[PDB]
Amino acid sequence: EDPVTGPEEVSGQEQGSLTVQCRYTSGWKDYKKYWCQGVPQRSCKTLVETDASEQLVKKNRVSIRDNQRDFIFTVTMEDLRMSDAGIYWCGITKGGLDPMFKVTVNIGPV
Repeated sequence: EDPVTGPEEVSGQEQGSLTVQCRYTSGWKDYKKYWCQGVPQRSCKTLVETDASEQLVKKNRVSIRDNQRDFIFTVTMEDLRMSDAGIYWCGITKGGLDPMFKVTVNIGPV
């Protein structure tokens, strides 16, 4: 299958939170995983990235935890703002073109 896959879209509410599950194939177990934002795709802004271990990492309001048993890294976006809406990417860091999957984030008020 595809190196990395996730939901096509995910929704959340202001001040609430949302979680994204980025599924990857076994071979990418020991690669750093990341959550990227914006376009162009290959110029996206990295919001958080792991160190290739299962240790949870957090930067600002985003968290990332890689489960190397089920091969899925979970991204959590908290204290959601309407401005958080947009295009994001599940990604796996490697020399060259990284495996990436586009995830559209929708945010609703109140």
